[PDB]
Amino acid sequence: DMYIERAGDITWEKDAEVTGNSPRLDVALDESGDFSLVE
Amino acid sequence: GETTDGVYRVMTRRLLGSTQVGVGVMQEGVFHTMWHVTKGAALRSGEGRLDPYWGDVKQDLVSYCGPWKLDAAWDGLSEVQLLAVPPGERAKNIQTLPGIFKTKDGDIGAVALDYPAGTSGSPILDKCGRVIGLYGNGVVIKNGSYVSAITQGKRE
Ligand SMILES: C[C@H](N)c1cn(-c2ccccc2)nn1
Ligand SMILES: C[C@H](N)c1cn(-c2ccccc2)nn1
Repeated sequence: DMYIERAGDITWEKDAEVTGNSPRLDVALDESGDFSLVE
Repeated sequence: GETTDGVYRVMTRRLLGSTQVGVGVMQEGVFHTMWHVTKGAALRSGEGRLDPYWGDVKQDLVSYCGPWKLDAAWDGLSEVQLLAVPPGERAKNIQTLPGIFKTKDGDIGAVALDYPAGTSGSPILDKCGRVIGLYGNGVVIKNGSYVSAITQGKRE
């Protein structure tokens, strides 16, 4: 029996922690909604 | 139940203790999450019940109480923020420049941020605070790290 609990407002935060790269990937999406890498 | 707009954890008491299986967005009286978080099951908000209204396994999305309301799109140029809601941890904004998933049917933004599976459903926002999609459906790349699509629905 799943239930929900509020965790916050949806807002943009100025000076938030900045991380992560920006990869460009070739991918395929199957009928089950799974992504896979194409090579 | 609580119907105020915002980000919410999706919990279950079926497993050991109370386990967070994902996250979602309440907007205009509709709750939005990824299909793999709930599997389309009904949800509780206090004493209230939220019933599924629309869903699609291939898009990996589901809406409750009404049709999908989120329609903002990544501009393809700017940094966005993941509003990560990890299990047992405070909501925290993470800013990043998305990469891209290139597919036979077009391209979509992707974020290269690695969080526990129970973070799935967390919203990705633009500079105006609009939700441009949900985090949690993606791929595992060469070094074992994770890259999520920016998954957005269609507003009918
Ligand atoms: C190995 C897996 N991709 C993972 C989980 N976590 C983590 C990050 C934030 C909060 C809690 C846990 N960091 N790596
Ligand atoms: C083009 C549109 N902005 C879009 C498509 N999708 C999508 C992602 C994964 C699976 C299915 C659909 N997310 N946004």
